[PDB]
Amino acid sequence: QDLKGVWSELSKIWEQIDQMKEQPWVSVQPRKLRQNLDGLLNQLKNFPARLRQYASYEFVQRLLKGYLKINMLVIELKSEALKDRHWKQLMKRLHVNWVVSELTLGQIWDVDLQKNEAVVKDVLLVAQGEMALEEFLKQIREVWNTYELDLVNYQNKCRLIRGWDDLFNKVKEHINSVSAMKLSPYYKVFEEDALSWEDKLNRIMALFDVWIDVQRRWVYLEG
Amino acid sequence: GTFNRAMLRLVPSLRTYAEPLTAAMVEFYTMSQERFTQDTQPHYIYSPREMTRWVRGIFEALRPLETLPVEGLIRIWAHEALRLFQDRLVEDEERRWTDENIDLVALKHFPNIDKEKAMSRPILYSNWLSKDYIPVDQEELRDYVKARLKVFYEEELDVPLVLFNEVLDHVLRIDRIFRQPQGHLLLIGVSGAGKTTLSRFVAWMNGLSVYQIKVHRKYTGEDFDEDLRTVLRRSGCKNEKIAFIMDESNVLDSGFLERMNTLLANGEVPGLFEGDEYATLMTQCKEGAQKEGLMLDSHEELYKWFTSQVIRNLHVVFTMNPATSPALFNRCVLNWFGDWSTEALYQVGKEFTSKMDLEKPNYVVPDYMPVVYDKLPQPPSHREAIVNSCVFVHQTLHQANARLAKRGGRTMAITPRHYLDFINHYANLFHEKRSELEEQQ
Amino acid sequence: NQMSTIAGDCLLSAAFIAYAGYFDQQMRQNLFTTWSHHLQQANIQFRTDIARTEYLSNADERLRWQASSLPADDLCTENAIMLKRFNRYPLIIDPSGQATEFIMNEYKDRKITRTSFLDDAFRKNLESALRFGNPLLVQDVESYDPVLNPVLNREVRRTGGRVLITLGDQDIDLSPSFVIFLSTRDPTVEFPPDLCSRVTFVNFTVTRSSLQSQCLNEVLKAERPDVDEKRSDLLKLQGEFQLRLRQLEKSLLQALNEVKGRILDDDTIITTLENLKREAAEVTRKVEETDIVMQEVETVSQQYLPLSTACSSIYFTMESLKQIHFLYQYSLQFFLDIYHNVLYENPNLK
Amino acid sequence: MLEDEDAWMRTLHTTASNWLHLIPQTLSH
Ligand SMILES: Nc1ncnc2c1ncn2[C@@H]1O[C@H](COP(=O)(O)OP(=O)(O)NP(=O)(O)O)[C@@H](O)[C@H]1O
Ligand SMILES: [Mg+2]
Repeated sequence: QDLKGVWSELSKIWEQIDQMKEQPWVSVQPRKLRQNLDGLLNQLKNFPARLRQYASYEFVQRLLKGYLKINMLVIELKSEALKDRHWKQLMKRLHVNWVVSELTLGQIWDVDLQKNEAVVKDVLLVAQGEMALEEFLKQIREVWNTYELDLVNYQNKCRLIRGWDDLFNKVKEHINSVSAMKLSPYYKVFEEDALSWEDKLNRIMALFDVWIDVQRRWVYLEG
Repeated sequence: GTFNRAMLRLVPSLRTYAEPLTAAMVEFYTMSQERFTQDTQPHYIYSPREMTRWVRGIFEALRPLETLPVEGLIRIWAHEALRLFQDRLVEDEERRWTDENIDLVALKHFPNIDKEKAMSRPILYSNWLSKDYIPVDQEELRDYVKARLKVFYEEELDVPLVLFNEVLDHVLRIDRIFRQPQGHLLLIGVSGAGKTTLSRFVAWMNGLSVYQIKVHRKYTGEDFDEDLRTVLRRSGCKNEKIAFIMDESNVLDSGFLERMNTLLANGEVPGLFEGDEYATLMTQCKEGAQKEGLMLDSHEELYKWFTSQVIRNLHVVFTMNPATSPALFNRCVLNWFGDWSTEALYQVGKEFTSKMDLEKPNYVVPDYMPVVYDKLPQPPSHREAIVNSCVFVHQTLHQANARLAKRGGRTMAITPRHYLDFINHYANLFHEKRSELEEQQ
Repeated sequence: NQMSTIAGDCLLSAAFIAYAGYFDQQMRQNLFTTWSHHLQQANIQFRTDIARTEYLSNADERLRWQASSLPADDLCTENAIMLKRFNRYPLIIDPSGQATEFIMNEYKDRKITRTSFLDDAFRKNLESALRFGNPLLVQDVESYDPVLNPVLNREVRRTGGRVLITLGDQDIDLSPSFVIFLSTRDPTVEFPPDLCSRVTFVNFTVTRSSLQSQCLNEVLKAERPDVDEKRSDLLKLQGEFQLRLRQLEKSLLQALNEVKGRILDDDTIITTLENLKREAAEVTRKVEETDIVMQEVETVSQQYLPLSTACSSIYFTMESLKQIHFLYQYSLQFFLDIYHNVLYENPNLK
Repeated sequence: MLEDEDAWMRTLHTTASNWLHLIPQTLSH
């Protein structure tokens, strides 16, 4: 009858839900996920009003609405900031025994993201701050691995160093920024690396602090 | 008249209307140029460039359509007149004058025409809900743009947006600009109105790639030239639509603006690509022409094709507050962002205070209620009264600043950002106090 | 009843936070009175006596502020409330610098950094604040650098998995723990409507009415200590007395949890209940006598109002004296020293 | 003005109007 038909439709809806859930977390695309979630909602609306009055249909419809509600958190979770350590923080706080390689969208959907919005948001703010730190360290490594001393010929006698102001500005800026990193609330994992860079930066500064001096004197003295 | 004959060559049914239409155009243009002068507002500049933009708009609206009646041609004439003349106007009486005279000029030069069919109060055009740039009703546009705002909440910015009448009108104006040949826009208006937000929203909505200049401490003209090289290389060679958005944070340097004017006017910057850069530009232009299906070989023809692609692909969106040369005003289509009206404030309040309870079943409607929103439902509910009070609070800040200015004191501007801040504070405080009392209970 | 009242209370409080803050004390009071009159005209229920400072703060935060260098004035407490519940980064307009020192003390545990717009190293420090998530107090905002517009407007672009903000030519990774406090020491400064939209103004400037209120409060504290205590009781009755009452209620519930034999070992536990009842009666009495005490304190305040107006006029004459000669530089603290000499260590009053 | 800020506008308006009245409008070359 009508109940048997709505039971059959319900099973078909759950088939689409389960096929959606079996998608591995690595290949989950949040935009296409939203597109498909909407399409599933449209299918529900297509059902006749008499079949829409059933409690199970309403439960599925509000569940799928919840999936689209936490879809935002799905884009926010499927980010490059989350790494493995922040996924380990969710792992620990969500008291769920997930496998990262075997992680699928279904496991995250079963966990109430709407109820645990605060947990996810907190982890994501930590991820944002620490990724800011990590990308600043990446900028330091890039600039100080590709930076070359500018040499200009000096009266066909030696190639002296030009660009002292630019080099000193860069060194001072990076030293100040590493010192500020040392005051960051997220300066826990990037401690050692920062320390090492600080040391290198200091040495650089120190070296050039004498180098220019020597150069200047030598120039004057040869004149 | 020559331009209109060339344009109406597509639809033979409107050929006999080439001579009258032009006259109407000319008359209205002259009227506006007499009525609105630069002494009132510095951007009230009119030139034959506006008439060319008028002809181009009618041409773009008539090109894909196989046939039109005379009423349709008059309707698109009025639409382009509104988009080119009424949009720049600051005060309400000027807009009313322009709207009334458009009808007078149309009928005067187009007698025996069904005014109702050729002229409805919400003249509206968009191809978002169809395949051609056909007239479209207000309601389905509102629904479609609300759906697209819901989409735009997830992708890109997450802060909510309210689609009231002014926002939707400006969205349609920016869309029209983004679908015009060398259509460059100048959003001039008060701070916090939503110029950047709506420009970026429409650019995302139409698929344009937003590119913004990043000026710095002693920004060099060579850096601006390199940025232009990249932008034009993407627009012309790569056939990529770009919304070149510029704000007063970098518009204030007129040295870059006067070089921007060449691209705004002609669609190219001669001397930008030279030597090796010109050779690579020609190579990539040849590759793009072959990809599109043109075997153009000569460098001059390749540069002409590149200029055409930049014309049809690159759109510049300037954003400023009410210095700027009148040439820049005349090169860009002018749009005005006024401070949010009472209806806009009421709509923003109702949308942003919808999650609140704000519902007292025993609320009593006070006789002679102080009303600031004229179209507020009578009798009001508790939520309607709350939003009315919010609008009144914003209006009282405006009146207080006016009184302080009259007395001679120093005053600060109350932008719509203040209203958004007030509504957000109301939401936070209401939820916080309710939560505190519920846990106490 | 407080359910019935919260809608109007929160509307008024949010309007006060978002809109007031640049205006002086009388102008804020005029705005609040206009809003209250409108809400009353529309039958929107709200408490007739909205104590904004006690509605938007608790005793703990106020005591912590007083531990910092926040002067104990109504204007300063309201300004601190705005500096707490702000959605837009505030612009402080103190002419003296007490508010800046208050901000430094409040965010000392968060490693707040003080910078100036005149400093050439400003932008760099700002970048660090944007990237590493540290509070930053930028002074000399009268020379505001428009490069801060994206930061104040929170215009962020979420490319990749990194959230960016365009500062100068460089895209800085914005950190969740970033907050910036703009500041200036010039009371007579005009800002573009752009900056006015991107910041919320918090004015600490001492005007005629602010100093008049300060002097009236100090007269009441010095010469009518009973009326000052009663007025403080009115301010505390807006939630502080009920807060301590419900804290004692929680303590009584905790003591009533451990009830096994020891409830009737002496059967004299009722004492604690009596204590609560006593204080309940006390606060109930303070609720019942509220109108009478309001009338009493208003009459006593009208008694000393002319002296307060005289003090305000005297101080502003002193301040304006600098136009006669360049040596006539008299600070507000100098007038306050004169005024405390007149009040407390006055041998004529003995 | 700075001693007492609140009357000054009306007085200044009257004074400037009187000054405009006394001062001749134009001087011939
Ligand atoms: N229709 C709207 N509904 C809700 N919020 C809006 C709307 N339009 C703009 N805003 C908000 O306005 C804020 C900032 O204003 P913005 O869009 O930057 O205006 P602007 O005209 O670019 N200001 P300025 O650059 O200072 O002249 C954002 O937080 C937007 O969310
Ligand atoms: Mg902007």
